[PDB]
Amino acid sequence: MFENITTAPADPILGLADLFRADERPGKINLGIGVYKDETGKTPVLTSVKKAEQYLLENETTKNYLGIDGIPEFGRCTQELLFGKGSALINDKRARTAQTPGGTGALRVAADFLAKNTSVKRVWVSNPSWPNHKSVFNSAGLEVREYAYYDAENHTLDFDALINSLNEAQAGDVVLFHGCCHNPTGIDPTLEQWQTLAQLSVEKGWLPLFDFAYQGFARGLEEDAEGLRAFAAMHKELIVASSYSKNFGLYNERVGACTLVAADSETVDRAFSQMKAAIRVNYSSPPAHGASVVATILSNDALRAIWEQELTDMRQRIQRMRQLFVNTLQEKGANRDFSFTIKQNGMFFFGGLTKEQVLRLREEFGVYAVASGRLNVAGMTPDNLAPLCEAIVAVL
Amino acid sequence: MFENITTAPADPILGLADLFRADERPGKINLGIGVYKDETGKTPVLTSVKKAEQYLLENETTKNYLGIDGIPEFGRCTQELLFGKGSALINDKRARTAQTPGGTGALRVAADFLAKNTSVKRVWVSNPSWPNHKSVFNSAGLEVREYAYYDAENHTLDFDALINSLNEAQAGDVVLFHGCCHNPTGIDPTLEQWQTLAQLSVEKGWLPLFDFAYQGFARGLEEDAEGLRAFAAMHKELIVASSYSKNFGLYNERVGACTLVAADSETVDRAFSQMKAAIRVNYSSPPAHGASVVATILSNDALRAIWEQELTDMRQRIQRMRQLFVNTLQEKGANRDFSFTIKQNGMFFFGGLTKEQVLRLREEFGVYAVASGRLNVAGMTPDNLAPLCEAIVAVL
Ligand SMILES: *Cc1c(COP(=O)(O)O)cnc(C)c1O
Ligand SMILES: *Cc1c(COP(=O)(O)O)cnc(C)c1O
Repeated sequence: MFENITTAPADPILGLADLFRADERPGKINLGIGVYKDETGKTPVLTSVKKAEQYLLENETTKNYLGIDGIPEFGRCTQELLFGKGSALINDKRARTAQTPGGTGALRVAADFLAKNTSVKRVWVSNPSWPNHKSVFNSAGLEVREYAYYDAENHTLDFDALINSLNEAQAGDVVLFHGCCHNPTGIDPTLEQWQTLAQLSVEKGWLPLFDFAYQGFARGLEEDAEGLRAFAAMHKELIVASSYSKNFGLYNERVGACTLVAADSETVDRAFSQMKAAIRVNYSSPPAHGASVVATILSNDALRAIWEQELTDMRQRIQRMRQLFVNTLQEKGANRDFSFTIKQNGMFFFGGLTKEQVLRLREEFGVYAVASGRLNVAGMTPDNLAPLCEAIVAVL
Repeated sequence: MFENITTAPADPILGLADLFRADERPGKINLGIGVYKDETGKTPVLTSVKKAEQYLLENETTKNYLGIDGIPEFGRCTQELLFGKGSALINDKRARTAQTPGGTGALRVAADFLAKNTSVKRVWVSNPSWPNHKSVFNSAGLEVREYAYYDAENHTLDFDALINSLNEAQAGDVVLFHGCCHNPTGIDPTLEQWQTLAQLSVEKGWLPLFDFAYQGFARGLEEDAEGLRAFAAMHKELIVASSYSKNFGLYNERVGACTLVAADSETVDRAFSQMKAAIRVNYSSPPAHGASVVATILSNDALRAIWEQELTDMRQRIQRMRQLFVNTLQEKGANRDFSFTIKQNGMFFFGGLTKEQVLRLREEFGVYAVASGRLNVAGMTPDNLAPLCEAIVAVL
């Protein structure tokens, strides 16, 4: 039965891990997958997380199944983090949250839900966008269309082009937005541009779907959510797929959430029942450990204070490495100004390298990056910055 | 967009949890969902598990993403547990294992894989069978057909009827078998019946799919796998969806595995690449905690010895409660012989109650069981056995 199966194409991002591993050269530098690394080049477990795990080990008395939607406390803390402590959405009980295996899991659940229970047939994603967005929605049988976003010449958000392209989007179509720290461009809409998009979305009748995987890495927890909150103030319905992989450093514990918002509690409850149905036939119920840690931290004033500072330190180290990256490039004699990367939010640097330059950096220098030219700044350290820049200058 | 969504039907098993919770009557007894309970009526964390978690807390240095297929050690230990320490399948590298979010997750991955990469169009399940089997495969777009299995009059395996019904199954069809502790009948094929089924399957050209969620609860770890191993000795290809939820008491950590077997390593690798593709667009990579615990226990002689004894104690308490259940029924004056339940393997008692008797036990006595008449014996304790039996006798 498996004689004629074709070999699946490698993932453009996750597939780098296997290549980086096979490579046996000493000075190899991994700047691919978007995981945080400290000054030592390691991806440590946060202290707040380790303290929460200690707590769980000491107080957990059972591993009995969680409900389909997961830990209730986790859902409440998530909604407050997304919409604001005293949001009307929460008070009017218009939102339901399902704990999921990561933000990717959240996206898949959203996709299955839409495909089976609504008239949705098309999803619009930015150009360029996170590669797995097309793959996930296509798997659910939904077609994916792209809308203009990045101005490759000026390294900015081409708002006029964004508006023009989205006018081809029809009422009932889903439009996907990155909450903050757009992956891979690092360029986000200004608060006024978000407000304009919110208004346009209501009038055009689009169903907004936010992929919120970097809350806290642009400016701050609350600040990074203003675009989403601008949308939530005017929309009757919306879906949010968030992740705690990066801001809690819980990558492998698969911790995320899919939040559904409707006009009223009666409607969201009915709709959420079908979302639970979609979960039931996938993995049944979500993994407890990771989400337990998150709920424990967010609900304890002391632990939350430690975590928030750790998040702050992460964001600040990336920003520092960014300015240092640009400085070292000019010092090493780069024949191009990359100062535009200072305007980018998040962990990545994007827009200055071609596919061939990336391949050459890998083959000749052992520097690993995504074929699209996306570099993980969070993977840069004071120790590998010099050789990194010498390699880059060598391929320009 | 969500105005016309219909309320999804409640799950016949997982939905009991919500009903049992709403119930405020004092003496309510929960015998629904198949989770183990000790003499105290609690579902404790195994000691071997708690020791492994202590180990992880002390030695884990990162939460970085696992590969798509999970922890390699977890996969090796799983294959040895399934096929035997020195199996040819392992030596000839004909099997690949993907760590999944529970056995249900394993089933979904298998379903997506089959639907997208093979000519499979039909899956055969036993009558009666675990309800979520139909739901999971149907969700992937595969039709489900039933084959005769249980003899409701004699409370035994109707082998002749099984053979007759499966003759309508065509080459290229998938036939699903419960490794041991058939859910919900508790009636398994004898080793000779397994051998006969293995031979017939090869000649008919069926693709076997084993759901192995109770290894260790029938007779023992090795013994419970002889049926699967009989199949693995004659088949070129097969799929195994196993779970560690019950034998490790890790229900909410979602720990399972989907094992793929092919004629040779070259073929299984090609096929497994497409299985990884199916995972990639679902939840990306599996949750680490639960699987880490399992790998830690199985790979450490000391911890494994403690765990195996705990598994043994679990199996033995259920068997004891079974004989006590039958004894108390006759002592309380039941007007029917239920001694046939002694022949049943696993956590359940099945075949003696009608749908109405189950409803009445719930409404009038606060006793919760599955509408099909399946009772969780593992939920019976020396303290609730008396009132339980008085209620049952009252509805016969
Ligand atoms: C990290 C990320 C996610 C979700 O990641 P998970 O590891 O599955 O939680 C989703 N979308 C984008 C754009 C991301 O960067
Ligand atoms: C328990 C069980 C499973 C899998 O359960 P998970 O909790 O998802 O690991 C699968 N099939 C049957 C018949 C089961 O009893």
